[PDB]
Amino acid sequence: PHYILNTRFRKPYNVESYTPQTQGKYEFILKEYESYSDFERNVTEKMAS
Amino acid sequence: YRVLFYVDSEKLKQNDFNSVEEKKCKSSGWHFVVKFSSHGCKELENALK
Repeated sequence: PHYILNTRFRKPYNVESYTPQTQGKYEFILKEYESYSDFERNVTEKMAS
Repeated sequence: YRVLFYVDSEKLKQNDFNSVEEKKCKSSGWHFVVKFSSHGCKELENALK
């Protein structure tokens, strides 16, 4: 007899053991980045004679 | 059931404003033996953002 999730299974002659394992790990890496830059140059010159 | 959260929020804002304004006006007048007239005007404006 072999039981997996309330279901009766068969172990063949070549397989030693087939056991469901939980083994769960997930990683989630999010990146956010912004850069701003501004430049302004007003120049005015007047001459009268 | 382990969890591992990390949040590193960073916000930087820099603003620079500079304004320069210069104006000069000169006038000279002389009337006697001979009429003489002189006028001078100078204007300068500079702005940086």
